[PDB]
Amino acid sequence: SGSGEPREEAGALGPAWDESQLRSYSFPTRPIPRLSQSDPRAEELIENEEPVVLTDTNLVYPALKWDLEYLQENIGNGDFSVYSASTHKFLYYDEKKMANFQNFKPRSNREEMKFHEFVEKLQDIQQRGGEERLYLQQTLNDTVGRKIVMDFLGFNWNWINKQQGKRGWGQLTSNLLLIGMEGNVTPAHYDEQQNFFAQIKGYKRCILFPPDQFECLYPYPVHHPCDRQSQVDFDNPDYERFPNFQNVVGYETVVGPGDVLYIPMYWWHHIESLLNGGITITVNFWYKGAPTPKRIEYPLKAHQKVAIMRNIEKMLGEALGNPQEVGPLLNTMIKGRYN
Amino acid sequence: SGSGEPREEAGALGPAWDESQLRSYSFPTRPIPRLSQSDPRAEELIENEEPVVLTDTNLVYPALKWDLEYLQENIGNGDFSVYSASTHKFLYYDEKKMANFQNFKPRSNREEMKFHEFVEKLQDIQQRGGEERLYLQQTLNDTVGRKIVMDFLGFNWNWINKQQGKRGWGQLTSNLLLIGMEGNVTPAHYDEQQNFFAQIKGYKRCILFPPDQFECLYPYPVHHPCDRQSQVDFDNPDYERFPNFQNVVGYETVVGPGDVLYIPMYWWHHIESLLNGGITITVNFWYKGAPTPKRIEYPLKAHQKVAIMRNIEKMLGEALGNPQEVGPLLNTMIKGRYN
Ligand SMILES: CN(C)NC(=O)CCC(=O)O
Ligand SMILES: CN(C)NC(=O)CCC(=O)O
Ligand SMILES: [Zn+2]
Ligand SMILES: [Zn+2]
Repeated sequence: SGSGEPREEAGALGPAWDESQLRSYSFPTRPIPRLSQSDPRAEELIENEEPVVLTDTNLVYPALKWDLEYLQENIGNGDFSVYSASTHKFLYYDEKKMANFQNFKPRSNREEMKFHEFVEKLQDIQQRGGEERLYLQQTLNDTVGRKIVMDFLGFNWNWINKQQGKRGWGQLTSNLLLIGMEGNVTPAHYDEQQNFFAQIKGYKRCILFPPDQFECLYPYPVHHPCDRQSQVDFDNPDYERFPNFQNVVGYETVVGPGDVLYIPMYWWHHIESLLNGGITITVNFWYKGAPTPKRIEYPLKAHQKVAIMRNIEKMLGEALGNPQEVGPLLNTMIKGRYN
Repeated sequence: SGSGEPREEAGALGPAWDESQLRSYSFPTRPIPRLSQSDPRAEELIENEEPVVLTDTNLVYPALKWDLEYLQENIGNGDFSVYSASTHKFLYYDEKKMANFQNFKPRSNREEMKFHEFVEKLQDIQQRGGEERLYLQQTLNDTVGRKIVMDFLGFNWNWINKQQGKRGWGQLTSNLLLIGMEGNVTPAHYDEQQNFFAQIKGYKRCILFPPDQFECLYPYPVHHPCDRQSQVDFDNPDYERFPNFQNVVGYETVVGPGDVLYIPMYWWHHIESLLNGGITITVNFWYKGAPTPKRIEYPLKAHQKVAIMRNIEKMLGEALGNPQEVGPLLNTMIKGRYN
């Protein structure tokens, strides 16, 4: 199923989106349940760290009116982080980690600019028929226009705050504002925080994979710049290197204006902006997860095992004095002994 | 080379031992240097944690006179740990670790007895032509006959103590008394302590492999009862499972009455009692190695890397709550990511 049968906009405006807009992949997916926030099922899902789309939080209600003209006019003047890509797949690398891998070259460069500048480039490419794609990802801080700040004050903080309280998560780390061109893709990867993905303008197709599918997704070495990202190219999966990618099953859904997707921590997610569907705008909120209990309980959850693996890689890297030696030692350790 | 050309006993008593007495193996070996304790080269070797045979310490001079009759008469009455084997290869397992692996069966059982009892069994088998082989391994404590205690007091403690002092090792953990039948084999493995192997009666062929040959020797999982032992059968090496066993190079030597073999910590050693060479007697002394420095220094030594691997296996086993899950997690961790 996945996104399944497209929702119909009220007033007979027709199907919000349709199939030809989604990209094609090798794996099967099932739908993430779209529920009402009042629905006890949703709170259960969140409590159990399973994804769910909430259709009625009103979380970013004030922002549903945002668009580029509005944002330009009222977002004020400040530098916005903007990324560029040669193709539809945006490549993110952690700059602090580049020292560890010399044979790494940036394929998706960051550029700091002013909203009007980013808007100019966007409009320009549209007219100039450029190959290029752009993505604006900027954390929001109190430097924004008065109107935007008022809009922010209008968010349903009461609801997001209650969620944080009930589940015992840590304080709200931050929120990021995301504006991207249609067809843009943020390749599968996972975060270690609990995320609330609130859609504002346009539709984004969100594909999630649970933590227990770690074997099928082949993340980069922890010391690699692309740590937490899948090495597998969903457009041309290499089965010889990533054999278990053939056993992967995603959870799929398409979020639109007013929807909030709870992405549990450690859950893989692949996100794409619908083809020919125009510009997209999202505001993502995230919380550090609740801290681990004193005496752990078995069976362990899959994400704890993932945490365990991450930790061994980090320590091994620190102990040897080089991250490059991690793989060789681990192989020496496994070969003919555990495999 | 290895043992090379057999030493000649004084008074033209002829060759102490000869080739037909050594077992046949697939790998090449070179000789461990036999030096005088006065030789500065020996102290250098020991300082550098490289094996060496000292021909003149007089370490167990008083014991050179030991034999079974003498030991029976004077060793007093106490229980001695004695192991039995179906074949020439003695199998040692760590009993505390058996809970972790159910599909493990003892193939070399321990039996507590009295010296005269062990001597009886030995003599009996000799007459009865038994298939069986026996090995007496007992730590020595002040329960021994007065004569034996006097003999002990006669050891060149001054020399062994000076060795311990100069090198910064910890206190002498203990010493073990080893009496075995000719042809007996203690399969390759390593200890984490610094050992001084002092030969008393008979000849033992000692084959050592440095720590850096860990990949070629394939030790059992740390949680396995046979932890620290090579999984490879030197009599029938399985190259499909242990491919790098074909790259293994040992250091060889045959120790006789009066010789002391320094076996550095973490160094693999394979020890056999010469065929048809009669009974063997050895006293092994060991020290915990010097403690690790505050700020480590790179490059790391091979034994530190081995220590690192051991530690990761232990921790992983404790973290998961089962030692059986170690291998699966490590594979998940390596596959398509580091290999
Ligand atoms: C932080 N994470 C949940 N958020 C994302 O990955 C957003 C990616 C995007 O929407 O393109
Ligand atoms: C403790 N280790 C050095 N000693 C041994 O392995 C003795 C084995 C034996 O000589 O059979
Ligand atoms: Zn993410
Ligand atoms: Zn040993």
